[PDB]
Amino acid sequence: MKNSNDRIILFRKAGEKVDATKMLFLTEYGLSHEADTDTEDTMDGSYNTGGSVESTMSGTAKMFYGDDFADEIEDAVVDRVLYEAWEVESRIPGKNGDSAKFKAKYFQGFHNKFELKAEANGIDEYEYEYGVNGRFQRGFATLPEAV
Amino acid sequence: MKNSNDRIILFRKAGEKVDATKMLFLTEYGLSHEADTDTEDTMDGSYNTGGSVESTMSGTAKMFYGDDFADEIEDAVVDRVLYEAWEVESRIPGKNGDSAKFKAKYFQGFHNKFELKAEANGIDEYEYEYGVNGRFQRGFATLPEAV
Amino acid sequence: HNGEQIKYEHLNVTSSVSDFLTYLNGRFSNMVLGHNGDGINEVKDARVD
Amino acid sequence: NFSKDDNLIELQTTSQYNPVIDTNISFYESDRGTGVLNFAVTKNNRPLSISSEHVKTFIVLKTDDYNVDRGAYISDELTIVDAINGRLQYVIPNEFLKHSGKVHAQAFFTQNGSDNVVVERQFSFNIENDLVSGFDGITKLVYIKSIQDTIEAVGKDFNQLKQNMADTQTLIAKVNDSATKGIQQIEIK
Amino acid sequence: SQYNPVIDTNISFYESDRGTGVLNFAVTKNNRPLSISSEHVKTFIVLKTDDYNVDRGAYISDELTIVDAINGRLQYVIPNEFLKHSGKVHAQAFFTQNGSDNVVVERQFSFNIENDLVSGFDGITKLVYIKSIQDTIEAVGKDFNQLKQNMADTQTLIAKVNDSATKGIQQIEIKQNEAIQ
Amino acid sequence: VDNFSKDDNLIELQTTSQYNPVIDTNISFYESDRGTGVLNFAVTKNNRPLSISSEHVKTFIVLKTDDYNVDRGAYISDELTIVDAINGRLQYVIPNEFLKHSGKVHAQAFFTQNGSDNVVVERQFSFNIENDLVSGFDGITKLVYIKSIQDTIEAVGKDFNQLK
Repeated sequence: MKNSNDRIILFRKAGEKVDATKMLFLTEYGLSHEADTDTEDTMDGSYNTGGSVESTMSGTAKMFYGDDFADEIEDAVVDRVLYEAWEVESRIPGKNGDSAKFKAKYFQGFHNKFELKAEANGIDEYEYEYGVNGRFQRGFATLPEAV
Repeated sequence: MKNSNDRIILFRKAGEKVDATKMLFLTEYGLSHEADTDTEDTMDGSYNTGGSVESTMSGTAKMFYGDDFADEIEDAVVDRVLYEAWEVESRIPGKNGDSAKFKAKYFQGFHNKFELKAEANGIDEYEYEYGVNGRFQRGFATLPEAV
Repeated sequence: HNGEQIKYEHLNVTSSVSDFLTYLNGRFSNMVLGHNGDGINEVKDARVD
Repeated sequence: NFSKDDNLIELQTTSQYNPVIDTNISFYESDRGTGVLNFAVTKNNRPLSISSEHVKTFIVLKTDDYNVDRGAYISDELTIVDAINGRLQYVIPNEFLKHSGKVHAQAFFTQNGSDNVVVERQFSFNIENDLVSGFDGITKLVYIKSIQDTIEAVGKDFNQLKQNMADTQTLIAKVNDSATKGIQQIEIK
Repeated sequence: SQYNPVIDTNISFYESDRGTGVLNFAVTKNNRPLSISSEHVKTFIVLKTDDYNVDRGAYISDELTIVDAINGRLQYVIPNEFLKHSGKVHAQAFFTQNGSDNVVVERQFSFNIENDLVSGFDGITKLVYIKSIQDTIEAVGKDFNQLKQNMADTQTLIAKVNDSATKGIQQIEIKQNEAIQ
Repeated sequence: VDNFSKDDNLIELQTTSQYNPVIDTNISFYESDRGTGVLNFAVTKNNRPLSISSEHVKTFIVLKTDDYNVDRGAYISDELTIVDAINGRLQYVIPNEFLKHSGKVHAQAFFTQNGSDNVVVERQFSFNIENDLVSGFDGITKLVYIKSIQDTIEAVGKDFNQLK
């Protein structure tokens, strides 16, 4: 029942506490959690190994003139700086004193890939893959500039 | 002759005995049993090894506001908690005293993967892969709230 | 432990647990499937020694 | 034994919208005294105990084609067996079979002294037609076997009281005969 | 704490029947007098005098008399032999429409009937609706179970009178079994 | 209250100012019980039970059928018959009347400050009550059988008084 465009997605570098921003012109956004469980056999039975889970998210968006954020991303993938991101679902506020902040998932990791693409007579599109680097926390977060 | 939407699919954590729920807005659901049999050759003949069978099921569904279950799933894949699920075919009741409960398959295992996806001007869809962890039992099970 | 062993002490009363549980079960069984009626006559007849 | 005592239906005595259920019980027309419904009552999840002493249980039964010019309906008692386990059985009557088709049922209990009653499921039921037929019991039958048996048993109890009051005059003769036979048995051995 | 049972059916008792015990009831369905017949509906009335122990019981039960159906009135002429009991006669009327609805309206009331005719047509009158098959047994179940318990009391008295000699039989058999020893 | 009613319902009436829209409770009574319909309300402030006694707040519950009208319907405000003043357990015995008025019935709670005009009200709910083959099925045979039992009692009473 949720229209995708309700999902809002923010990033920022850990070092820059003050800095804040949002990703714009998403077309397709996809999160993923991949459980590595390969049971090794046993004579009396079988055991299901509990392996790490490399969660990651891939999003594609467009690239316009009044923004350079995507350039910061294609910078980070190379410089391999840390970032942290916020997958906040709007229209879902707090419960007691957190109404201004809507439900969100917070996770800190690196951008594992940047790939943009051009097409004659068309707007260029940049895709990014971000590795979450561990457990993703939950709670509520506040948007900037009321949008 | 069975319309797919007749297949009802429930999950719950082993620890939470009281808890019960159902998966909603399935679009495509698929079960699978994969037999690993690779014969190793022999001079006098050949023998067909009997290997383990890693059965798993993958379903895609939608994600709306009055539900968080899918969030519990994307939690379990990470936290790697156990779950147990019920593939119940409705319109197929018991035989003697089990009419209220319809035929079903019960199996306990982990959720091996969660991957959701967004698309501008469209509802976000989440897919999940669940490993069954062993033999799947048969019998009948009762639905909640008559639906 | 066997159930006959363990003691259940009420007021001024001593008894096991197996005996007490059998007595509870017998009470339930009698109250359920025990025929009843003419209780006043039953009492007035029980008055005799 | 030969009888259709294999079926069994559970009646959940709980207030959680227990809906009507197709018990999948299809007796036949030419079946007399051998159509039995095994009810098993449950309070919340385990069996509810019962007894003909404290409570009295009945069941209502109604065909689906019930009309004023043609139909079928009854309400009659049960036959508790293994009460502690919350089990009982109902012997299907003979006049009701003649009416075929779908059927709805119900089982309601009444607690003595207070007359506060309880209703369980309003479940469904089937009855089929056979080739042994031709006689049509189109006449709708509606008899409250409960109160009917009540009045019949009251009459029988009055008659038995009359017979006992008559026998009251024979008790002295019984005493005398017993004493004479005892004296005879003594004098013999 | 008001009520409004959705049958909109009532059976009222005319206070203007103070003379000769001509019980003139009226019917009202949906605030409307119901046109009745001999076949389309059914009626019944029961009357019991004040709490006579057992001896003088004006326990009568009879149908109604359709005085004016199209207008919705039902007359019942009180038997002369009945009104001799000047004790307060409790009354239970029952009307039934048989209009595909299981409505059986019961009216419980009383008055202070005098040996000459109905007097003091007072008493807090109440009405109930028999909309379930368990209170058909409980409608008259009060006096029914009363007489049943009276019969049971006589039965247990007879049983005690019989046990008075069954005990003698026991004493006889036991004394003889002891003597033969 | 006895061990014969339904009493298989636990309603979480939480005194939360945040939001409590409505409860489409899954519960039925079948219109023919008419002697034992029990509602076991709980009470909570945020996530813990309340401690309400008799000297403390008095209780009230309002019941109101779906289609209420001065000419047709039902509406009453009565007490709750507190069970446990510690965990907030309120067993309310439904009257013999409403179970005759088939259909749906909305409800609500109400708490009055013992010694002051202050009050509190809880979340609504709706405990449907269905029809039953017991409360229908005929409109003559009941009168015929009550008449028959009346005739039988009136008759056997003569012989009974005679032999007594």
